[PDB]
Amino acid sequence: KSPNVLLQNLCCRILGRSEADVAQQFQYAVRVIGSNFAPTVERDEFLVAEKIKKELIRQRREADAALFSELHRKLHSQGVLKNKWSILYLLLSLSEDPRRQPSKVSS
Amino acid sequence: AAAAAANLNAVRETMDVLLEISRILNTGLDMETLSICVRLCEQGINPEALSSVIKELRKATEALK
Amino acid sequence: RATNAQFDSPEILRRLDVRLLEVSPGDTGWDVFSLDYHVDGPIATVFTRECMSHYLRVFNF
Amino acid sequence: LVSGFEATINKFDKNFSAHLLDLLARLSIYSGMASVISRLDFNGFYTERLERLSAER
Amino acid sequence: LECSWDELWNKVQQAQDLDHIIAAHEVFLDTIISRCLLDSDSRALLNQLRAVFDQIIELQN
Repeated sequence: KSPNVLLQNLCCRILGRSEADVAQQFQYAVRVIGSNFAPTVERDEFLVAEKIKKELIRQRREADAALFSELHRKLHSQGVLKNKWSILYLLLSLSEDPRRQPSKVSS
Repeated sequence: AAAAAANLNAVRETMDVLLEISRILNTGLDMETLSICVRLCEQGINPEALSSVIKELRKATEALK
Repeated sequence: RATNAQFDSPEILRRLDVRLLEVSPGDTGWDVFSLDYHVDGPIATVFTRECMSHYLRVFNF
Repeated sequence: LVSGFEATINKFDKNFSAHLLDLLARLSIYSGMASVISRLDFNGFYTERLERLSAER
Repeated sequence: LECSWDELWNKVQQAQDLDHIIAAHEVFLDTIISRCLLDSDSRALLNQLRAVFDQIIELQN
């Protein structure tokens, strides 16, 4: 799409407030994303993949540490992502710790 | 055509695999927010910035809303 | 130094060293504390990396 | 006086603390051998002024 | 950890090649990995023991 209408949807997804409600939040999002719209690191999806390994080693959910490789193979096989490194970097940065009692649907 | 339907099939596939990756790491994203971020990655975006934005807005909707 | 386990053979007192798993946003320090105890040379044929990984699971429990 | 005494001392103290932080920054990349760092601030001072200067990506 | 250690110790004391040390050490490992709660059929017991470990720290609060 086009980024200026697209960032507004991110302000509408996270906040419960519409775009006709608040305008400071959109300006803070434009403050960060505008002028930091270029990746300041170059892509290596391997390094971030081997830290999702170490997170599932950390949780002793190491049956799912081998499930993750099938999730990582698929992403390369479709190739409809501009960067397969970027979204992994996003999901690891937004991580938490759901330790104690696994659940997976695998596909 | 045919390759105009293959690309939509592939995006429905990749969003479902990325949803599994988002839920096993216990992130705040769901199927609707994840599509916004993938569309952002099509234009090219620094994810170091995007995650700090989302880290702020979730705290600015549990302190303002 | 505080314990009396400092009179041992110097090798085994060198072989242990603390091994981090990783850093995560939010985890108590106990789960991200594990000793390394790696050993190489001709001794490495008995005790490979694969041994220490299964031992990481047992040390963890 | 103040222009022949104090102001140069204040400038010198600033610059010396600055070079101290630069050397500790260039020594933090270098780690036994970490005891050069430990000896330099034995009491522990001029290593908790700020961790690193803040920025954002 | 004592009967498995006995099982290992007698097999290493009789070991007339390196392969006996290796092939005994792996069995000594593979009984500790199963008598401790570290399989995937015993996963429910681990989760329940986590619940025990949680009510412990609840009691302090």
